[PDB]
Amino acid sequence: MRLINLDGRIHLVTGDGVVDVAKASEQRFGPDPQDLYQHWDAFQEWARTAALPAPSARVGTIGSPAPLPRQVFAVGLNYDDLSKPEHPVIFTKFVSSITGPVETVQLPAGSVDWEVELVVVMGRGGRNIPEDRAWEFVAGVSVGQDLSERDLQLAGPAPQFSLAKSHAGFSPIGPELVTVDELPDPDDLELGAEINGETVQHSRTSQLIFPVSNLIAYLSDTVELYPGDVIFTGTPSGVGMGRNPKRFLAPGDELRTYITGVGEFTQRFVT
Amino acid sequence: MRLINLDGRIHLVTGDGVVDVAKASEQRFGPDPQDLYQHWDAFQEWARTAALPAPSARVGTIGSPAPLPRQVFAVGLNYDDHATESGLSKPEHPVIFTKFVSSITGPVETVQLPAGSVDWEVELVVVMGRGGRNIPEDRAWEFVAGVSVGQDLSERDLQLAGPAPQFSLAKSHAGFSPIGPELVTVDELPDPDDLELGAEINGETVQHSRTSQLIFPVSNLIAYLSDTVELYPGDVIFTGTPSGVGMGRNPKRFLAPGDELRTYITGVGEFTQRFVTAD
Ligand SMILES: [Zn+2]
Ligand SMILES: [Zn+2]
Repeated sequence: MRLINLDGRIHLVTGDGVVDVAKASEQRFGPDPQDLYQHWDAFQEWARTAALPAPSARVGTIGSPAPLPRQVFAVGLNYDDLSKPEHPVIFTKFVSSITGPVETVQLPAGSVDWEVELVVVMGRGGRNIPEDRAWEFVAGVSVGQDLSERDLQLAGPAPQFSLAKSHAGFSPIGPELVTVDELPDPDDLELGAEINGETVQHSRTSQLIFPVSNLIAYLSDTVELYPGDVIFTGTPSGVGMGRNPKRFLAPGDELRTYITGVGEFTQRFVT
Repeated sequence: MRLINLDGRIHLVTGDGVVDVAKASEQRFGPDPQDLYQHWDAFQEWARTAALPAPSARVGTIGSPAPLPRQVFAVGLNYDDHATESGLSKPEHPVIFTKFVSSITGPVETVQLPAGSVDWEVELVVVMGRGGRNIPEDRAWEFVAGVSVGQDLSERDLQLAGPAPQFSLAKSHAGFSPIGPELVTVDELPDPDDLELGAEINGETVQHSRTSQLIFPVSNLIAYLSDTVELYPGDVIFTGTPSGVGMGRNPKRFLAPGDELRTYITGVGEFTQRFVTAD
């Protein structure tokens, strides 16, 4: 199954077009994307058995498939490419920074860096979620950027990472929510990023130090996860911090972000 | 004005009792507390001229006055003497992390102790009444709905472990973010920037200070945060804790099974919690 938020209304992707979920379900589900996750089990049963109308043209502004998660978990230092962290390093990206895959991103002053990430949206919640069943709790996955202003991120005593990753538009997610049954190997997805056509990140999520199932289980051993919660699962090497010379996003740069089998989007940066 | 969340329904404090807002307002406001913050000015105008029913007795679970904030901002090292006792350098800008919303409760009678080193932190809690980006410092209190009492309970082992230690998860165990009992609006405070706060364990003071000792006062926090994020009505700010935390003592002391922790802000509220383990 694939879902897309168009002009604030959640749609099923059906064939080469879209089906408005609220209209098709006679207002039983939707239109608000975030409200679907609180009805997730009933929604999926409906979507997979109901007689859907013929699809409509895919038009409108693409929003985040999870625009208002109750909790946002973002992971640091989670790719292979020494001593590994013993447990996931966890911070947040504040929800006011979440957007769809919009055309442009404002560059604040500082050193703004790119991070392609697999985004996981929960479809079922709880505490102590068993790792070996964790994918059954996932509604689906999407493409994300964890845009990061490195000066604010790393400065001061015991630097806490969330605010520097929470500037306006620093958490784009989209274009589609892609359910697990669409992924050839949910635990081994190719992902990458290009700046002005030039590869700056390229890896596979098989390189996650803590895979998706482990992140879900681990988080749930401290917090209660909720349907609709969002996990930014971490980013591979190739960030501009790590380049020699060190390179950061500049006005005019075009950042293409992709995950194979999931989707892609491109954003331009302006000052 | 004072508000209290009872069994999930927001109430207005009227004299010695309370009034259910949704019933009193004929469903125009409430019963969800966050609905009031989203429509704060309209709510306050209605309350100013409303004909309320007779007050009822406070009964039910006291919940957080802001039980489902869209964003939670938790501030580290925001009193100089707590900075000194942490072993870290004094900050030049607010240290910002979060306490995940699943950890927010009201002033519940008992808190489960996870394994580790669980530490106390009395804090002034701020609930936003108006949102925005680039809120000016000299207007910031006008964007505040009210204040309440909070604990930033902290499992210090997880908080400080591993490379690049990030504080949020250790402060987000079940029940680690109690807020309450009441929201108190700013006009009830003699000086909103100078409130006495403290904490006692088994009747012995372990924290006692005044929020006039904040390194970054409430107005500065709101201005600073809003220069990066959009604050929303109903958002929660844990403004930081004064000195006296257990990890700063010699020897270090942490909450133990059976400990009773009383947390207060004088003239605003208090609550007492007992700690128990899973055995
Ligand atoms: Zn990241
Ligand atoms: Zn604190």
